[PDB]
Amino acid sequence: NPLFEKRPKQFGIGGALPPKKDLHRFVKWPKVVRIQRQRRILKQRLKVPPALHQFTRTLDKNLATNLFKMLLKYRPEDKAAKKERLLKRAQAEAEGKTVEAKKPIVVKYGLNHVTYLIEQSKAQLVVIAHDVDPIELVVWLPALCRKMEVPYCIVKGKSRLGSIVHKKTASVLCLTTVKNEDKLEFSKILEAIKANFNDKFDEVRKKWGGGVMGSKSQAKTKARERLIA
Amino acid sequence: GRVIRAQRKGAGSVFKSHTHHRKGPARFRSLDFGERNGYLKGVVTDVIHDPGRGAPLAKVTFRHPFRYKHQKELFVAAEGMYTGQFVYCGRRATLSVGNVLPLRSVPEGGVICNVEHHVGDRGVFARASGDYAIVISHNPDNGTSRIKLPSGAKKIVPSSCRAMIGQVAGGGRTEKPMLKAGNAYHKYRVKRNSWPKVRGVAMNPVEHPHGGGNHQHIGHASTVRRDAPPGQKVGLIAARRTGRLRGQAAA
Amino acid sequence: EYKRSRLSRNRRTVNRPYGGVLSGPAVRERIIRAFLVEEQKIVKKVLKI
Amino acid sequence: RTSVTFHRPKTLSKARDPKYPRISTPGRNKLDQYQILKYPLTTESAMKKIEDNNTLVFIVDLKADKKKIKAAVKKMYDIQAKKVNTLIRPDGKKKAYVKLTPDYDALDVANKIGII
RNA sequence: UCCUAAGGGAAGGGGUAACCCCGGCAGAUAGCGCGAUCACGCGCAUCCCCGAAAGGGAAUCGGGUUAAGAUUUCCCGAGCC
RNA sequence: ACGGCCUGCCAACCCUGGAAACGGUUCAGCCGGAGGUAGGGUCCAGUGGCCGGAAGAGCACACGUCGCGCGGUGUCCGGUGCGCCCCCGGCGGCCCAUGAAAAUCCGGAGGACCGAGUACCGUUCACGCCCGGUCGUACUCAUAACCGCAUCAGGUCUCCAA
RNA sequence: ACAGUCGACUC
RNA sequence: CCGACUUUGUGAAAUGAAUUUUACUUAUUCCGUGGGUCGGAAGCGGGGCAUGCCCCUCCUUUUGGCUCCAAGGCCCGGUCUUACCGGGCCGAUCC
Ligand SMILES: [Mg+2]
Ligand SMILES: [Mg+2]
Ligand SMILES: [Mg+2]
Ligand SMILES: [Mg+2]
Ligand SMILES: [Mg+2]
Ligand SMILES: [Mg+2]
Ligand SMILES: [Mg+2]
Ligand SMILES: [Mg+2]
Ligand SMILES: [Mg+2]
Ligand SMILES: [Mg+2]
Ligand SMILES: [Mg+2]
Ligand SMILES: [Mg+2]
Ligand SMILES: [Mg+2]
Ligand SMILES: [Mg+2]
Ligand SMILES: [Mg+2]
Ligand SMILES: [Mg+2]
Ligand SMILES: [Mg+2]
Ligand SMILES: [Mg+2]
Ligand SMILES: [Mg+2]
Repeated sequence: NPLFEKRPKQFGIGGALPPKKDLHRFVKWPKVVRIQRQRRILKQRLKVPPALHQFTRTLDKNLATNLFKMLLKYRPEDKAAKKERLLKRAQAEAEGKTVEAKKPIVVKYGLNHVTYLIEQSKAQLVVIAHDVDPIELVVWLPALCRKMEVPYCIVKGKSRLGSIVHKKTASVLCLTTVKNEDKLEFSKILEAIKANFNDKFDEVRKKWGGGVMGSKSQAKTKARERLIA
Repeated sequence: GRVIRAQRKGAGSVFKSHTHHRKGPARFRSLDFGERNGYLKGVVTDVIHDPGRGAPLAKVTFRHPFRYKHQKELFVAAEGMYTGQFVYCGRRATLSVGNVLPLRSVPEGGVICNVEHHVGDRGVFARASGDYAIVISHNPDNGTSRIKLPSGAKKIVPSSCRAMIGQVAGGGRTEKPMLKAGNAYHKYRVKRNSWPKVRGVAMNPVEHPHGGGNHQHIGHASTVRRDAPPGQKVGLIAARRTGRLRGQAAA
Repeated sequence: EYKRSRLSRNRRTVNRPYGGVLSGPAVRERIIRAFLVEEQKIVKKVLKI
Repeated sequence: RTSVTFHRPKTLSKARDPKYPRISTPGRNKLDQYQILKYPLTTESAMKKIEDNNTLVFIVDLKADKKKIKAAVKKMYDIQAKKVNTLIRPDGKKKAYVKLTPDYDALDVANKIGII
């Protein structure tokens, strides 16, 4: 006990050698990291036009989770789950000579198929991933949806959409039909979605995004207007 | 005609600098946290003669701010530094000869050397033997400063730029006549192959605009335009006047 | 031919602190300077009242 | 992070696991003892070397080296070499001087092969 | 043979119609290293190769011997790295 | 060559002491209250001395033998120097000239981590064992072996030097 | 401040 | 050498019915590092003569020394179960 002592180190500007603290800010990153961070910086600096600024305005967290509950209910057929449907009709085709199957109800996907459906008005709801690259694949969707009068939402996460259909990226989904036991709970999210996006289009098409300067620049601005007062 | 001696220098074949026994670049320390917001003590270990340069060079051994090792920096000697001297580097280092300070810490009239131009370019002005710059005024609404350079030219420089207090050592070196082709040759051997120089008037026209003629004479105006093509821009480039300077003309 | 397996260690070293690298007159002055400045550290702290 | 430099992380690699060997045949030993000791040189100079220095003088393969020369003189002749020296003759062939341990007699070996 | 000098070639990149031209331009850089493998931890800083039978440099001396090798290459003795 | 012991130049360093009536010293310098002279020392160089190597070798003689026989003796003593060549030491001098780098080797600063005494951890110690790879290696180096259409009074870098 | 031994040279 | 178009975007004023001036930072150019401390706000002290509420400082001036791989405190967890290893924060202000 007596031998134990305190030896304070003075971490001055010419004192002890400083220890291992967090230098994550100043790390020199690979060029891949560097350009992708400067990418979001430049997309913030520049003035995003209204067509692209309609994105980053996504469906809420609660509304998105509630909608994804239903999208999880109506998932497509797996591959292992698609072998059995064709393998067990063997008795019906070899012996029965009858087709007894009925229409299943699944979510539709793929940009071309969903655009065909939307232009033929067989789409009850359209789900657009906010983060599609290249964006031109989904820039034109909101206007098409709005002016063909289809409820559309821009949810967050093309990978999370891709999971619904078991592909790596999905970039668009749509519901065309729902089972009779879930119409009310579908039309509630339909009311919310229609109120949120399809009505506010006619005023967000004039709103410019982007132009939010950096933290330091905003700090000097906040310094400047105080002096201006 | 053929390529002129003045054009031939752009390749480096026989005109590169003789840099075998030089002791490395003579420059300040990397500008960092310590040197910006405080002071660092460096001990001067030896003042060495750098071949090819008129000024002595002071090797200074700092301690690395954030990792356990020394730093042998190499400064341009300011007249007065001696081995064992502690030179202080940073903002709040006192103003004494050999110390290096930003111009925000040097009062008007102070004599300085090895000045930076862009904050951190490690010292570029007033480095030749016996040259200094006088810090004239400070504008704190811009964070800028003014200096009188050895040429008499007056420059505006950022105020956060470092500068060594004092003047470069070896002053008055050029005061001594060399008296000999020998001394001239040994001067230029360790600098570069730019000596002896043959008067173009004693050349042939194929290699110099002045050459040729039964007598030795230039032939036309010895002053050429600023825009003259290379190989013709030879003589007195874009001269504003000529003749021995008298009166205000030499001010 | 200073290699360990070519000279005897007593013939390669000098038995003091800093021996073989610093002479006696230099090491003596380092001892004195280190002691004295260590003393001034704490006299300066005591002056800090 | 602590250091402000980014280094390539330590990945894991596999050693080669070929699905088919790019060479099927096992390479035959083309520097066998018989290519590596072509024949004992029998000029009068090597003849005198036989008794005066207890050494056999061979013409050996140009790609042989002292290690293989001893290893080969051991497998043939059931002898061993205390030392071996090699030179390249001007004519192109390498000539090797093989000095025997004193347990073995160069005359007896050279008579069991037939030189004298 | 090894190491560098002046210097030379080069991986990524920049140029080029293409051969070819530029090496510090900074790039997850060529190479990673060391302690541990009964595995992992720590470091990575001016980051490659080539370049001298006159520069630097692990170590050998004496006596013999052949028609022609050796002064220290073979033999004899004694050493060294 | 190598190994041991001894010697310890010129410089460098140590201990005691305390210098003016200033001394010490060089061909020349120069050094000293920051410690001279003086006394005693430590270290360094060596291509220095002795012994081992090693007289068994070499040489010169002197005999006597058929045929790389053999036997015998000697291989000592001083001194000299503005002497020649080579190297080293330490001074001094010139420079607007300050006169390479690395491989390699050694030393040190620090001390995380570690161990027995019916025994275990080290050891840069002595001795002992094994192995040392590839390529050049002859000869001229020139009034005849290189180049000049040649066995050309030409030209071509060095070391030894009575 | 003398005695003994030696001394290669220079003027 | 200079002129125009192009990369070349933002908003602001003053003159004419385009012109010079400006402001911004992300394009662009340049400079510096082993991208090692940038911006704002706290706090430790010093100025108070509206206790303001605005300023000035960051624990190194010292003699040719040395500084690394944390001491210290608190909170968990594993354990002999009556004897001991791994954790987290502060030390090293936050955002
Ligand atoms: Mg010249
Ligand atoms: Mg001149
Ligand atoms: Mg002239
Ligand atoms: Mg002429
Ligand atoms: Mg002409
Ligand atoms: Mg002329
Ligand atoms: Mg010793
Ligand atoms: Mg050989
Ligand atoms: Mg090499
Ligand atoms: Mg060599
Ligand atoms: Mg050599
Ligand atoms: Mg032998
Ligand atoms: Mg004495
Ligand atoms: Mg000796
Ligand atoms: Mg000297
Ligand atoms: Mg030979
Ligand atoms: Mg020869
Ligand atoms: Mg010829
Ligand atoms: Mg010919």
